[PDB]
Amino acid sequence: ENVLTQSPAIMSTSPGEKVTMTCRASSSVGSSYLHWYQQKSGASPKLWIYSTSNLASGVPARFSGSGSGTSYSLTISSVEAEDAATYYCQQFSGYPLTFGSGTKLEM
Amino acid sequence: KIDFVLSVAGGFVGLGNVWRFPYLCYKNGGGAFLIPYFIFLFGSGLPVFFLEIIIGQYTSEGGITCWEKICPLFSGIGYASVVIVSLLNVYYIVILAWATYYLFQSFQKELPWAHCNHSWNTPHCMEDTMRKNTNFTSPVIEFWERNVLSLSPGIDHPGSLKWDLALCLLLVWLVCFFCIWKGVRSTGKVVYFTATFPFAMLLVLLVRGLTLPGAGAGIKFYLYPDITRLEDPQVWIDAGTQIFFSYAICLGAMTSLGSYNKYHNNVYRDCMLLGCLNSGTSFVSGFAIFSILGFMAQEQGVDIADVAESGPGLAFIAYPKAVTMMPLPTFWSILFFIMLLLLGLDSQFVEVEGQITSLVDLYPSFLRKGYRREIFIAFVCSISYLLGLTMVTEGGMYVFQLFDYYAASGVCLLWVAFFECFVIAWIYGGNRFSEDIRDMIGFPPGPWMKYSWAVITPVLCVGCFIFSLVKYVPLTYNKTYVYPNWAIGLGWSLALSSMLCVPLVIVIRLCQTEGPFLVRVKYLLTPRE
Amino acid sequence: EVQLVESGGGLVKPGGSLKLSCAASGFTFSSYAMSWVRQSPEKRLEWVAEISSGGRYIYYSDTVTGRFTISRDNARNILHLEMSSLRSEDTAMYYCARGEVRQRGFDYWGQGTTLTVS
Ligand SMILES: O=C(O)[C@@H]1CCCNC1
Ligand SMILES: [Cl-]
Repeated sequence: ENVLTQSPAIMSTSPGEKVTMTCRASSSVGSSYLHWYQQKSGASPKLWIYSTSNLASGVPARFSGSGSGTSYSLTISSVEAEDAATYYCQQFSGYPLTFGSGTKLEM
Repeated sequence: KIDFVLSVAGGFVGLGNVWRFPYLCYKNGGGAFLIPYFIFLFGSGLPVFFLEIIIGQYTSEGGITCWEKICPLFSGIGYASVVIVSLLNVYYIVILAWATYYLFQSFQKELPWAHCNHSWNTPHCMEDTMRKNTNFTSPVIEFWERNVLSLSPGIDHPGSLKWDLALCLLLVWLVCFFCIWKGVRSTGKVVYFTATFPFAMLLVLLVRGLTLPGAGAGIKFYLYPDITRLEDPQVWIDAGTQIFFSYAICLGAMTSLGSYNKYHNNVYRDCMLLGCLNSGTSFVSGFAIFSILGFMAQEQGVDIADVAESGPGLAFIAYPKAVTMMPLPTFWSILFFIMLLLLGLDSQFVEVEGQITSLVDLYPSFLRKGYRREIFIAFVCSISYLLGLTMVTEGGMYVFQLFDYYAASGVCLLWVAFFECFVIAWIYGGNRFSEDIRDMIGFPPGPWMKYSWAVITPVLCVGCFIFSLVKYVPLTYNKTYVYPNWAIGLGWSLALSSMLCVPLVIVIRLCQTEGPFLVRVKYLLTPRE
Repeated sequence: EVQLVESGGGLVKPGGSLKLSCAASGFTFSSYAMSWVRQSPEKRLEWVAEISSGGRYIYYSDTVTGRFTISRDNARNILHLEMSSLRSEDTAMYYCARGEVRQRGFDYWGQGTTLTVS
């Protein structure tokens, strides 16, 4: 199984600033076969970014994503209070499906 | 990406776009041909093409095996496709033989078709410029009719066998046999030149076409329609057949299994790009052909529809005129004919390789046992040569026209496509086919492809077939030559050689299943693991 | 595409068997692929299994391939997940997700149900 790992497991942040978090995979995955999900504290996860560029319907343009090969990341223009949640990177290139360790904003 | 184009588009882009499409458009009155052309395109061409790609990738094999895992009852589709390719390879290389003959005749200080002071030329000839200074004849057309072709007055008079055309065919088939047996393919760095030279030549020819005086009438005839003309089932059949032929419909599955087997690629977008490119080059070459036709009409003082032959020789009549109206005509003629040979040779190689692979898949125990691989290729190339030798005689043009209309064209392609789409959509199941495509490439076809397979393609096929058999008109060569009843019967036999492949295999497999008849149908309809 | 609801969570002994349910409404369940996503008590997400729209193609994770089994009911639009032997590490919260398009991911997620082994 292609194990995906996210380095900044904990991200202390200041409101209104820009935050970028990255995901790494043990093997190269297609650009169209990786997606990001947002999980609120105590709530079910929801799709956030798919195909590494396409933002979901429920997320504004404030969020963005980029990456290729074995390295991938997302960017936030300005983090608000509502942006505090846990984000996971997942691959869809081949089974078994794997999810990243997750990155949770600590502020 | 350009990699997919250079890898795939070479086998599809060929003589069908630059030669078959212009003469079919000219035969049907120009603009009236385009509306059914685009209707058939956007209704079935891209969807059925993507369906062939999926079928090839599903089993990683040609039509000889993939149908056993879908619907064993309708396994005759693979045999029908194989015999279609067998009939196509016999007559497709006659165009290359004519191109080689023209190239050999181009090695002169002056082009033979530029003037009519020569011995083969009739007294009725008159120079095009001086024709508009009676029943005069242009040197370009009568050269094609008498020197290259030596046209017999009818198919009932085969006449003598032309030795020069036979040797040109021999050279082209020797090249084909060498390339197939040596595994030669456009995998080297020369593939860039091989792909890019034909488009550059087409662009130069188009630029020449637009700058000729009177080309505006040619473009008007090309683009202005005539509704009443669409009422002729002939134009609908021509448009649908051209759509299926240019895209290798009912032929793609034997080669896409290997060529389109690359993983992690977007099959949907690749098929869309190929469909855009093929239609674009065909529609672009249409302008080049019709501009020269309009210039000829303006120079000779005759109507556009009467300037040239309404048959396979439209390209060999128009393009030599264009290269004759260029500085240093010999150089441009030579370049054009090498371009035509290069476009035809790659498609011929792909078709012959697919035929050989399918046939050795019908007999792997014997043909693949050793050195028989080269002997089978040699036998195939010899049998195809002996079959095509009928078309180089003085009356060979009529046989070539009959083969073009019936052997790999007409109701046979509609029959095979309709049966394929009907099976996949209803008997195998559209819901199962969508799931298979989801598992293969990651996303379902969507509604356009599903509805086109379910309804749009079968409705178009049966509608064209019914409109043909209710408003039937005999096939004719040029605008006046009527074919005899035995020639029509021969053409219908050529069409039926592929048409009957489905019912005969159906009945053979039905008689090969034990138990009651209903048990036999239940056993044969269920797909295999 | 509105509602997804899980049910069947409970407390069982290790090594037992339990069957989960995931009801769907507002969309064609027979034409959408369904997958199960498992959230461990350490909040780590883990994939379990995926079932196709027609149920012919089925995949499992390496940790649950030999013990779990997934099924669907297109007539009732109910997704089932049955497990034969729950190990000590099988305790988690289970989510059913819609995964029809691989290039788009899990569009919708259910409320989820907790499963406890002790
Ligand atoms: O030349 C064509 O247009 C087609 C390409 C594939 C073989 N059939 C002829
Ligand atoms: Cl075309």
